[PDB]
Amino acid sequence: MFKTILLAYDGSEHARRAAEVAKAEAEAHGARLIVVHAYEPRRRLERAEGVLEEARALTGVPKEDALLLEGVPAEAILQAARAEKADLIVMGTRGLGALGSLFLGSQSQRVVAEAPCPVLLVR
Amino acid sequence: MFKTILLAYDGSEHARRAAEVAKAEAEAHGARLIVVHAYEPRRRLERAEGVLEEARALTGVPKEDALLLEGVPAEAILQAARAEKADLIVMGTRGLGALGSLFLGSQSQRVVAEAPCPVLLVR
Amino acid sequence: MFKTILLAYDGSEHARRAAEVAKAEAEAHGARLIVVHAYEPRRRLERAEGVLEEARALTGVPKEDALLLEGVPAEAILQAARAEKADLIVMGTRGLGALGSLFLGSQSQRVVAEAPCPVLLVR
Amino acid sequence: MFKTILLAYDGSEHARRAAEVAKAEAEAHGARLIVVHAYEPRRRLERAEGVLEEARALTGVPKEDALLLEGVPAEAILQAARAEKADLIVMGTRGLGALGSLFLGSQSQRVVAEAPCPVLLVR
Ligand SMILES: Nc1ncnc2c1ncn2[C@@H]1O[C@H](COP(=O)(O)OP(=O)(O)OP(=O)(O)O)[C@@H](O)[C@H]1O
Ligand SMILES: Nc1ncnc2c1ncn2[C@@H]1O[C@H](COP(=O)(O)OP(=O)(O)OP(=O)(O)O)[C@@H](O)[C@H]1O
Ligand SMILES: Nc1ncnc2c1ncn2[C@@H]1O[C@H](COP(=O)(O)OP(=O)(O)OP(=O)(O)O)[C@@H](O)[C@H]1O
Ligand SMILES: Nc1ncnc2c1ncn2[C@@H]1O[C@H](COP(=O)(O)OP(=O)(O)OP(=O)(O)O)[C@@H](O)[C@H]1O
Ligand SMILES: [Mg+2]
Ligand SMILES: [Mg+2]
Ligand SMILES: [Mg+2]
Ligand SMILES: [Mg+2]
Ligand SMILES: [Mg+2]
Ligand SMILES: [Mg+2]
Repeated sequence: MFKTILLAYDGSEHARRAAEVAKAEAEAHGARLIVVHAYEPRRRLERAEGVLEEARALTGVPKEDALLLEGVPAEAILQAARAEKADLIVMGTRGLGALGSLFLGSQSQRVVAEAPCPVLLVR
Repeated sequence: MFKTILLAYDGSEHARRAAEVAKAEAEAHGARLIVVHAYEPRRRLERAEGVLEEARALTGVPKEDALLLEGVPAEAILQAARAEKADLIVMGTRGLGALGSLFLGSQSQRVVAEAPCPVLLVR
Repeated sequence: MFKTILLAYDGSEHARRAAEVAKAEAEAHGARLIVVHAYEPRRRLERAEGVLEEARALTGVPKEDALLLEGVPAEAILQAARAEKADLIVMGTRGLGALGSLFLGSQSQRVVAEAPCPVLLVR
Repeated sequence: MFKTILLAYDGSEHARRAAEVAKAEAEAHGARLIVVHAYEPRRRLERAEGVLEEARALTGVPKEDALLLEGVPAEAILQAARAEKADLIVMGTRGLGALGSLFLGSQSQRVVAEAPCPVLLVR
């Protein structure tokens, strides 16, 4: 079923929970896990690589499976999921931008609206 | 992690895909799977029990684990998930009411907004 | 600008507020106001005509401007708005189905996603 | 009804349409119109004041009625709407960040979810 799982990580507490869920799902399904962190339109790259290092720490994936991407997060996630033929995307319901006002974060709404596979939302 | 999984089933093609995902997740995690179908505010009960029989067929769960509920679907799902201490809710992104116009069905939006655990959305 | 306004009415308290806003907007803009109420897939027709009579009471529109429609509410609203060349749709943020759980009701989400003109959301 | 209208402007084509609608609504209702532009967490201030100058150009409001705010746009808009006792908020359905993937932009979703008054969404 799930041979390749993609974790979208933003370093938020929701995303740290998602990382634990993604690691467990990969272990249960005998799947390859890829973690991605997008940085938006250097210092930005430094901070971003730090966030991605934490996702790699929490999930244990190899270096070629931890990717820094650029752009609107959801667009970057979807591109990587298509490129890596992900069978599941795991991401938080909300992130760093949460105010409790949206029903689901804007990047998770975008991914759920265009996802090429199931999406596991972690609160 | 996932010791109890709840599948919300409406008999839609999205929900039949979700049933396959839910069965696989239960097998992978060694989890107890519960399937629920809500009927809205008899003939209604007959049709509803038929839909639930199909969810039971597709997942193989025992009778006490296939439940007919009443009410706004999402409210019924959430009540059952709390009562059964579900660790994962699996449901389709859309259902019988799909027009392609919503970003996610209204029952899946409600469940994601108030879920007591992660939600796996199956397209 | 706004020569034709369409009010979507479901008889909810939000829709009664919307009716007052729609009447005021029509008066301010010198616009023709149409009110519509959709009934879903007789007794159903009786109840529906009652709800529409109340919208007509609250807005003062003539009979040919108060319409009963059938179908998924949002689809019916959008069809009428295109047919009547509405320049503004006025409707509540929520309705009879409100649980406080959605960010906006499912019929208002559908109309905002496909509207042929601006939409005035009344809380 | 509408004695004070607030226009949320981001300089997008949707927001230029919204500015025209807001100006017409203020003229029709004999209302005071306030325009606001939020800049996010200098050059940023320069660009932001330029965007706000365009909103002032398009609507004709006086200087004390054209405001630069800081923060998550929707939070800034809502704060200003409460402070100015707005009776209507006018804003686009989408903005500079549009990919066509969301049902409504994330700032418009936030404002509609917490608005202290009706919200007129301009496509
Ligand atoms: N830059 C990013 N890189 C990778 N994943 C991201 C990124 N941003 C968000 N995500 C994923 O999306 C999930 C949901 O967060 P999202 O950004 O949608 O909501 P938010 O930050 O609460 O609100 P906003 O819509 O203002 O961003 C995060 O938990 C994470 O899994
Ligand atoms: N009556 C129900 N009982 C159990 N699960 C349901 C029920 N209705 C919906 N669901 C679950 O919700 C999922 C998403 O469907 P949802 O009903 O949210 O969208 P829709 O039918 O496309 O639109 P609408 O918001 O008009 O119902 C379905 O695939 C199913 O998993
Ligand atoms: N049958 C209908 N006919 C005309 N307008 C309707 C109808 N149903 C809803 N509306 C319009 O949509 C507005 C928002 O209500 P909506 O039905 O979207 O939300 P809800 O009833 O709170 O939730 P649900 O998504 O469960 O219906 C109502 O205030 C009304 O203006
Ligand atoms: N910085 C801002 N200042 C004032 N109004 C804004 C600002 N950003 C957005 N808006 C208002 O919100 C409307 C809708 O745009 P919104 O920012 O919600 O969607 P988007 O830019 O398409 O997507 P994203 O959710 O990625 O921002 C804009 O047309 C404008 O009226
Ligand atoms: Mg975010
Ligand atoms: Mg449905
Ligand atoms: Mg309703
Ligand atoms: Mg419904
Ligand atoms: Mg924007
Ligand atoms: Mg954003």
